[PDB]
Amino acid sequence: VQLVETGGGVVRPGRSLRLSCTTSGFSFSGSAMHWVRQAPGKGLEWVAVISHDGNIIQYHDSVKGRFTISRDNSKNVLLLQMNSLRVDDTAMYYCARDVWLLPATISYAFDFWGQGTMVTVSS
Amino acid sequence: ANFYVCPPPTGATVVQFEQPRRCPTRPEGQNYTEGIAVVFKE
Amino acid sequence: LQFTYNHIQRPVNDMLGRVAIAWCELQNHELTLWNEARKLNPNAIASVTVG
Amino acid sequence: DWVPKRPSVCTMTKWQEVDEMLRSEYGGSFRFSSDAISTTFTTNLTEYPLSRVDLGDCIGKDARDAMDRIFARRYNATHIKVGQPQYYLANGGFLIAYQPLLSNTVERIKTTSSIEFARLQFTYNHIQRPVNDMLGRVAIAWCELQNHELTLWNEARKLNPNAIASVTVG
Amino acid sequence: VIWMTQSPPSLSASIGDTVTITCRASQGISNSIAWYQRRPGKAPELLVYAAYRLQSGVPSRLSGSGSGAEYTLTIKNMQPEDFATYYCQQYYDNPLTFGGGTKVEIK
Amino acid sequence: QLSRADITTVSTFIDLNITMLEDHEFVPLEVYTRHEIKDSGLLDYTEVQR
Amino acid sequence: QLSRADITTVSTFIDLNITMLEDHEFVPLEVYTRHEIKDSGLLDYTEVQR
Ligand SMILES: *[C@@H]1O[C@H](CO)[C@@H](O[C@@H]2O[C@H](CO)[C@@H](O[C@@H]3O[C@H](CO[C@H]4O[C@H](CO[C@H]5O[C@H](CO)[C@@H](O)[C@H](O)[C@@H]5O)[C@@H](O)[C@H](O[C@H]5O[C@H](CO)[C@@H](O)[C@H](O)[C@@H]5O)[C@@H]4O)[C@@H](O)[C@H](O[C@H]4O[C@H](CO)[C@@H](O)[C@H](O)[C@@H]4O)[C@@H]3O)[C@H](O)[C@H]2NC(C)=O)[C@H](O)[C@H]1NC(C)=O
Ligand SMILES: *[C@@H]1O[C@H](CO)[C@@H](O[C@@H]2O[C@H](CO)[C@@H](O)[C@H](O)[C@H]2NC(C)=O)[C@H](O)[C@H]1NC(C)=O
Ligand SMILES: *[C@@H]1O[C@H](CO)[C@@H](O)[C@H](O)[C@H]1NC(C)=O
Ligand SMILES: *[C@@H]1O[C@H](CO)[C@@H](O)[C@H](O)[C@H]1NC(C)=O
Ligand SMILES: *[C@@H]1O[C@H](CO)[C@@H](O)[C@H](O)[C@H]1NC(C)=O
Repeated sequence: VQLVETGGGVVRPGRSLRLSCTTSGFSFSGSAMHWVRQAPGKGLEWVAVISHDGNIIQYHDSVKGRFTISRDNSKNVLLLQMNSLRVDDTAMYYCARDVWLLPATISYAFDFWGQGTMVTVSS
Repeated sequence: ANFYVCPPPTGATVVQFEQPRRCPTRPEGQNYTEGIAVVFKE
Repeated sequence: LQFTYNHIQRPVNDMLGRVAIAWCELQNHELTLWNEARKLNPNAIASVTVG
Repeated sequence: DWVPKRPSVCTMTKWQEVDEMLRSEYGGSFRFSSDAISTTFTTNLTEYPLSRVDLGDCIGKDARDAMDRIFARRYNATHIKVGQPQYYLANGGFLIAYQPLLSNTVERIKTTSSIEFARLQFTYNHIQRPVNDMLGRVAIAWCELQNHELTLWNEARKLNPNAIASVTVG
Repeated sequence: VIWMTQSPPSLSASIGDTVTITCRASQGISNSIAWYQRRPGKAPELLVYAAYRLQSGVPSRLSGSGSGAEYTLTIKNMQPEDFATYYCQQYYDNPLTFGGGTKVEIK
Repeated sequence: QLSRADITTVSTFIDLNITMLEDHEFVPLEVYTRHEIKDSGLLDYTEVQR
Repeated sequence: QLSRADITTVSTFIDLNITMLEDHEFVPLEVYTRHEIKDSGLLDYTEVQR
C-alpha cells in the first residue's frame, strides 16, 4: 500500500489552498478517508472524514464551515479544499484510510497513513 | 467432452457402499387436552 | 400472531418430517438396485458413486 | 423552577432496547429485523440526519446510554463495536438508532399508532425464508437424484429395452 | 469534545522489560478507543482497536486493556523496534481527539 | 459424425417444478389513526378551555 | 477377518438435509398503551373536575 499527498506549501493568512491525496494498493471506492493534522511539536488532531461514496461528511469544530473535503472514486484521489486559512492551521496534514472492519461502516480509526505534507501559514 | 483410458484395476484400492441408514422417528404430535374456557380481561 | 405462526409451523414441520422420512426410506430402497447394477457395469456405477 | 428547553423537552421517546437487531439489504432497502420482539423495520439505506429532528438532543443521550449498557452486559466478551451509532428513519415513522457490531471469530416524525404492520412482516419473513430454504434443498436433492437414476436406466435398458422404452417414450 | 489525558508523557525502559502506558478520557467511552505507534521519521501505524482488538501483524506480546474512561497499553517484552511515540485516540463521539502522547526511549 | 441433437431425446427424469415464495412487503394500515379517534369527540375540553 | 470400517465407504444415497422450523414465542408489543394515549391529552375533564 502507498499513500501520497500533494499541494502543500506556504500560504498567506485568509487565503485558500487545496490539497490532494493519491491512493494505491486498496479499494478506494470501498473505504472511507480521513484527514489528520500535526502541528509543530504538538499532538495529533483530526480534521474531517469522507464516506466510501461521499454521501456523508463530518468536520471538526475548529474547521467546520472553513474546510471542504471531497473525493473522486473514478480517479481514486482524495481532496481537501481549504479556505480562510489562519495562523493556527500551520501543521503537517496527513491523509489516512479507515480501518476496514465491515462493508459500509466508518470505523473512525486510522490503519494506513500517508507521507504527509506541510502547510505553513505565514505573513 | 474428454476420452478416458482405464487400466485394469487390482486389489490395491477397494471401495464399498454405505449400509441403510436408520430413518428419523415420526415427529411427535401435539399433546392437546380438550376443555372449555372463558377468557377474562381487566 | 402466535396462533398463526403455530398454525403454519406445526403442519409445515409435519410435512417436512414426512418428506425427510420418505427420502431416507427411498434411499435405503435404491441400495437394493445399486447392489445389482454394479455387477452389470461396475465402471459406470463406480464412476458416479466415487465422484 | 426554570430550566433550559432543548435539554428538557424531546420530540422522540425511547421505545424499545433491542439486544440483537440484524440488518440486511435486499430489494434496495435495509431491513432491521429483531428476533426478540418479532418486528421488522424497513429504511432507505440513508442515515436520517439527527440534526433534522426538532428538539432531539435526548435521542443521542438515550441511544448511547442504552448501547453502552447493552454492550457491556452482553457483547463485551464476544463482539466489538464498529464505528459510531447510525440513525435510520424506518417505515411507519420509527427512528432506529443502530450500532454495528462484529464478531471476534427541521421537522417532526409522525409515528404510526400500530406496529402490527411490522410484526406481520417478521412473521411472513420468518416463515417464507426457511420454507424457501427447504423448498430449495428438496429441488436440489430431486435434481441430484434424477441424475443418479440415469446410471440405472442406462443399464436397465439393455436387460429389457421393450419395457424401458415403453415407460420412457410414453 | 472528549479530552484525552495520556500519561506518563515520557519514560525510559530497557530492552526486555515490561512497560505500561495509561490513557484516560474526560468521560466514559465504553470501549471506543484506538492505539497508535509513530517511529521517528515515519507516519503512525495502528496497533489496537476498541481497546482489545489487536491489528493484523502486530506482535502478540503487545496488548491493551481497560474499561469505561480508564485504558492502558502494555508490552510484556520490549524490543529495539518498540521504542517510539504511542498515541491513544477515541472515537466514541465526534470530534476525534488524540492523546498527549508518551515517548518510550532507551534507558 | 453427427451432432448430439440430431437424435430424438426423451426425458428419463420425473420433473418437479419448485416456485420459491415471492417476497412480500407489508405497508402500515390503520382503520382510524389516533388523531381521527381524538377528533371523533364532539367537544374537546382542552380546546374549549384554551 | 477384517472389520467393516477397514474398507473405504462411499455414500450411494443423495443426502437431503431437513431443518424443522424452530419454535417462536411472540411477546406483547404496543406502540402506545391505552394509558399513554389517555395521558396524551393536555387536560383531563375528570381530573380537573375532581
Ligand atoms: C454481504 O455480506 C458480506 C460479508 O460476507 C459483505 O462484505 C463482503 O465480505 C467479504 C468477506 O469478508 C469481503 O472480502 C474481504 O474484504 C476485505 C477487503 O480488504 C480491503 O482492505 C484491505 C486493507 O485492509 C484490510 O486488511 C488490513 C491488513 O492487510 C487490515 O489491517 C485492515 O483492518 C483491513 O481488514 C485492502 O487491501 C483491500 O483492497 C485489496 O483487495 C481488494 C479485493 O478484496 C482489491 O479490489 C483491491 O484492489 C486490493 O487488492 C480492501 O480495500 C478484506 O478484509 C478480506 O481479505 C481476506 O480475504 C481475501 C480473500 O478474499 C484474502 O486474500 C485476504 O488475505 C484476507 O483473508 C476480504 O477480501 C468483501 O469485500 C465484502 N464485499 C463488499 C462488496 O464489501 C458484503 O458487502 C455484503 N453485501 C451487501 C450487499 O451488503
Ligand atoms: C425513501 O425514499 C423514497 C424515494 O426513493 C421516498 O419517496 C418519496 O415519497 C414522497 C412522499 O411524499 C414523495 O413525494 C416523493 O416523490 C418520493 N420520492 C421519490 C424519489 O419517488 C420515501 O419517502 C423515502 N422513505 C422514507 C421513509 O424516508
Ligand atoms: C470486557 O472483556 C474483557 C476481555 O475481553 C475484560 O478484560 C474486561 O474486564 C471486560 N469488561 C467489562 C466491563 O466487563
Ligand atoms: C416446470 O415444471 C413442469 C412440470 O410440472 C415442466 O414441464 C416445466 O418444464 C418446468 N419448467 C418450466 C419453466 O415450466
Ligand atoms: C446435512 O446435509 C448435508 C448435505 O446438504 C450433508 O452433507 C450433511 O452431512 C447433513 N448433516 C449435517 C449434520 O450437516
